[PDB]
Amino acid sequence: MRVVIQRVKGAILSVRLEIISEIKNGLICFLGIHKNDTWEDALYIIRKCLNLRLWNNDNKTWDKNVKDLNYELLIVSQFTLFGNTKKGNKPDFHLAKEPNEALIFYNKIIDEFKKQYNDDKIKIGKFGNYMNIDVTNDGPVTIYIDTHD
Amino acid sequence: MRVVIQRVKGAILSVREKELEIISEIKNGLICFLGIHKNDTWEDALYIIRKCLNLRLWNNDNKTWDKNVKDLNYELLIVSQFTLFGNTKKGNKPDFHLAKEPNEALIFYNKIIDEFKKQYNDDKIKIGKFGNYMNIDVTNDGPVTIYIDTHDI
Repeated sequence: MRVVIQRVKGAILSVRLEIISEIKNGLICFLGIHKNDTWEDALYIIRKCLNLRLWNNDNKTWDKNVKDLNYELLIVSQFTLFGNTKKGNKPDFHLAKEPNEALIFYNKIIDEFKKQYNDDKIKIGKFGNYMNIDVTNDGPVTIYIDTHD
Repeated sequence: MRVVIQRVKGAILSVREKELEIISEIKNGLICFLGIHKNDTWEDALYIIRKCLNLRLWNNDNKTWDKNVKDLNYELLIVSQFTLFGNTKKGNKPDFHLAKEPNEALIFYNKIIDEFKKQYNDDKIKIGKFGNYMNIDVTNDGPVTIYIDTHDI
């Protein structure tokens, strides 16, 4: 899996526009699922989203994680991350896991986010639908992880 | 050189005695979080500018992934993000050692912002305060996120 993590003072997620998700402080995570991802790839991403110290605490920097501060996470499935753009200007999403197997895997990723942190702290979107997300980028702080490293 | 490109309806950048001021605003376009590696050559910058300016990340009436930023007459907001070279292999605390030392990073970033203006419309590129802490409200349009590391290419 690939993931883009941004630190936010809040995010509102709307669909065709109907609001359907909100978070106050915390993390928006754009999670791409690769065609050959093992439940291991999931784990590494979950375990990194939840434990990464991305907030300052008094006079320390990079000290506190999203759990520590009782913050929330908005998880959005983002296949366009496997958009190879190395050859020509038309992104090529061949590496990206197919929408159906994707949805089931992504769901298991949400279950686990809940098991590890908290049922009420994991917010999602509507998988495979056009979404509008207002994101209050705090910093901003963007973290990239490709779990093939 | 690394960039995260998220497609947007608009984005409003603000800096910080106490609370915020909007210094940058774009409507329909791209926001580009641009991290600069310590060993980045100008050719790494060129690929970044090119792809940002040329990738077809917009559907076009009946056709998908077809129109780029300039075709639609759109804007860019170019924000330096060293955190992109945050190394999260080690532990839970990220070390950015691979990022470019902020004094020369700033030199490079402006050269880039020029080249951005040069290679498109110069009045179509907005930025943020290099050094500083920022607040960016972003209407993500999809969302559509695109990652590029020039060191792959």
